[PDB]
Amino acid sequence: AVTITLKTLQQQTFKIRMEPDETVKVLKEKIEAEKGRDAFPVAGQKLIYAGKILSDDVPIRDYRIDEKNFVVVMV
Amino acid sequence: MAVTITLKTLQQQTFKIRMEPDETVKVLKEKIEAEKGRDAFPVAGQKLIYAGKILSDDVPIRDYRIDEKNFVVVMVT
Amino acid sequence: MALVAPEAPSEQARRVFQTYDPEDNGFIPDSLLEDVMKALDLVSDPEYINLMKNKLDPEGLGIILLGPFLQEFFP
Amino acid sequence: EAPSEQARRVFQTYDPEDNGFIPDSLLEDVMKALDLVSDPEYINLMKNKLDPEGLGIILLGPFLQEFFP
Repeated sequence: AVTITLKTLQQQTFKIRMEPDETVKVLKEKIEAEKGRDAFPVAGQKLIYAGKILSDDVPIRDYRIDEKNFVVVMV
Repeated sequence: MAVTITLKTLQQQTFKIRMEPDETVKVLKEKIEAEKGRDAFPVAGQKLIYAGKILSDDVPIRDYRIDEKNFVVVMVT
Repeated sequence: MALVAPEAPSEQARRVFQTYDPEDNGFIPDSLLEDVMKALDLVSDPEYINLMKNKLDPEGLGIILLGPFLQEFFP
Repeated sequence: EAPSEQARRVFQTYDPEDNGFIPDSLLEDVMKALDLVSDPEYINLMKNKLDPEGLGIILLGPFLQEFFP
């Protein structure tokens, strides 16, 4: 029951909820459902947390992302 | 904002040091030396451990997020 | 690989701990604390480890539980 | 030896400051260490039994009474 905060390179902010065990790949899928496959296709997504790139197969709980900071989604 | 840091030696003593969160580890060692003596706790021989990690002289003490109910271990080497 | 985001230290520690606990007891014998701290690059001076044994296992149960271990080393 | 005696010692290990209680986030840890059922829904139900007011803490007394009557 965790909430990720996402910023795009168009100064847009938004929130995605997922379970701790769901992977970065599923975060990308949820971003795509929320923002569209035209502009945020899963394949083209790079998720950047604290200046480094999140890895598709890793459960999100494993990064211990504080809800204070944000994840940047780049394409 | 002052933090009271409890120190424990590995030959079984305890004492406390008051200092400001922006002051560095180097200042903590200097306060330990003034408190316990240059003879037995010279600054250059002090090695300070918190959360199983060695504290670095140039680092503001706040970065280690020291809990007042915990303690820093002092090793003299 | 230089840009790959790293695991949170607490989650790496959880993984190590569970690995030393193949029966999922929730704890390790306190004789394994040294090995677990060395595997996690924590200070392993013998007398320091004996202070940590006593901080973590004040009741003298002879075991190190995961909760207290993470709380001391990876809060 | 009464299992309650070991339960007290395990509980005290999660409460090294002798508050007499633990954050309810550690109830799962304690129940696991004591070989008590730890299905997430069972944990949640017993949380509400032990902490009916929603303070977020588990007191030692009610803990021992629920699992070692």
